Amino acid sequence: TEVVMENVTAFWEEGGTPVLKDINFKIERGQLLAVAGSTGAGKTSLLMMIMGELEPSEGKIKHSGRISFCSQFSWIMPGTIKENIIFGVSYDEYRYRSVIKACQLEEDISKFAEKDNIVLGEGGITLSGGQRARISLARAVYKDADLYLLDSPFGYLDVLTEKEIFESCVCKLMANKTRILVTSKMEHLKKADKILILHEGSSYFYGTFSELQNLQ
Ligand SMILES: Nc1ncnc2c1ncn2[C@@H]1O[C@H](COP(=O)(O)OP(=O)(O)OP(=O)(O)O)[C@@H](O)[C@H]1O
Ligand SMILES: [Mg+2]
Repeated sequence: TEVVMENVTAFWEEGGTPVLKDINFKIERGQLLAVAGSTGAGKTSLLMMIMGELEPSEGKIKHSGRISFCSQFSWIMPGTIKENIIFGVSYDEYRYRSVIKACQLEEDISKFAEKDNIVLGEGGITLSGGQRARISLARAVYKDADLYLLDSPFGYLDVLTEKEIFESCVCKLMANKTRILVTSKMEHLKKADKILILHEGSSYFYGTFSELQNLQ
């Protein structure tokens, strides 16, 4: 699917300050939009609008079909690591294994005696912050959808691991998928088809990394 926002303004609380102000962008089918900005700038709120949780007061929004959402807060439910990634979707060995590999979870899983059947969220193993984040990412990426909304999914990862998973998962495995990635890392912005930088709800910059470079 493509995604369009045109002159979008929105409020979480009627009669308050707007959380998003005159936002404009367009993603073609299969492109990657990177959304940057400081804390509170409105990045997650932008994703909430696409998911229908926040309604616009002005402007137009276009997008169509199933959404897969990866929250910036990683989470696990009681069940195996395989169950947490599949999370109710039909199982396919090749699809599952390719997601695991792209999220670098094969190394972790290979070290468990129960492999993919290690049980999480029941007081047995307590996973690291980075393991929980990669599992949450793998869960969102395994789901088949027309639009993937990945809200700062690389929590607790070191910068090289983050870079490698951005490349293996977001850029290679998901190459033909329409993606919105909330991220502030320079290499991610460099590889994105478009970049949207938010500041206090407003569009600080919108365009390509090359266009931002030319302003220097
Ligand atoms: N469900 C919500 N209901 C009411 N207000 C919200 C809600 N979600 C976010 N807000 C408020 O919207 C404003 C923008 O917050 P938002 O979560 O979109 O920023 P963010 O860019 O995602 O920040 P961060 O980088 O820390 O995740 C904040 O003032 C926040 O308190
Ligand atoms: Mg957020």
